[PDB]
Amino acid sequence: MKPVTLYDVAEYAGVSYQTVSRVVNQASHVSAKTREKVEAAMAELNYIPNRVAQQL
Repeated sequence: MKPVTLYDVAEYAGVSYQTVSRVVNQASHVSAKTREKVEAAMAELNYIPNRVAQQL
């Protein structure tokens, strides 16, 4: 599926899931501040930047 259910990142970063999956692929253009919060959360939750459902 992926290293961790991204709702976990979303929730720890305190932000609606809509942001996180968008952030992940950089939503072509997204606001920096959003990224900074997710970015912090990411490392902390043993997660790795661009882990979309592509392995299985």
